[PDB]
Amino acid sequence: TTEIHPSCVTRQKVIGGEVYKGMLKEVPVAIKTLKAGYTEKQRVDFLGEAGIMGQFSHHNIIRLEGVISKYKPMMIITEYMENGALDKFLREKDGEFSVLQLVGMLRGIAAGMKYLANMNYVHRDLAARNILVNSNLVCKVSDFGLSRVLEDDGKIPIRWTAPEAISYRKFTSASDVWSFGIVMWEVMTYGERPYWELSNHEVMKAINDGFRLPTPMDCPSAIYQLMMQCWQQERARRPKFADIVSILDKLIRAPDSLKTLADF
Ligand SMILES: CNc1ncc2cc(-c3ccccc3Cl)c(=O)n(CCCCN)c2n1
Repeated sequence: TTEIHPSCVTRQKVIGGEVYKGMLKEVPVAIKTLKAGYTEKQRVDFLGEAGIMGQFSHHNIIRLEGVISKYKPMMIITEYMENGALDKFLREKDGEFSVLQLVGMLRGIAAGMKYLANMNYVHRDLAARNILVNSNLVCKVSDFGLSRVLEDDGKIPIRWTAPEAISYRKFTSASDVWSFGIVMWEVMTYGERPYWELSNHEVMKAINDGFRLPTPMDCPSAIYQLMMQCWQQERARRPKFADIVSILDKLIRAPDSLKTLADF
């Protein structure tokens, strides 16, 4: 990773230690800090996130500019994503995009996830809140935090998580595909919360009994079919990210295919 001198960085506004929007000398950056008195585990986890991010070079994965590790407070410096987190963005822009735009967002996310999977990285916490959006509507996977625990067992939420990951702690790229299907539903609904007010136990019971999320309004049939396949109980029946990228690319290149809507 690039070691950046603190004099080349100015923090301007808190946007999330803390996360700041700032400038790198100028280019806008996001800046995550670690506070004094951090433990050995905290340090390994913090610098670990940067270490992971530094091993990746892909359009749909947040870019690391560098780290401040020689000086305190320590910092991770990334590209700045002008539209922020995808979940909040969708909810504040409800109805404002074309179906083609929404599908193109999903293709980007899927391409990033295919790259992570092929680089032997299991995300475990894929959700729209962990995707960032730039001023070209490019969606990039973020959140490579090392220390994550499943809710009731950062907390990884049950209702984005595959059955096998919940039931026996088996997290793989196939569990990330399940999560991706939930992200598909988040995007096509402009940030609706999956399963609404069902409790975690009600969601798990529903899933195990064969229920799945219903079609979004105005959702292309092909898109609903794809998210449904991501939620197969049997991992081997789920598409790989390779398959998802291939299918989304075909739909985008023949965009009339998206005019055929699933019954709402
Ligand atoms: C608002 N635009 C914006 N742009 C870029 C980033 C980058 C980071 C980040 C991520 C990992 C390591 C280090 C960093 Cl700095 C970050 O935490 N936020 C805050 C929101 C994240 C929500 N999920 C970002 N926000």
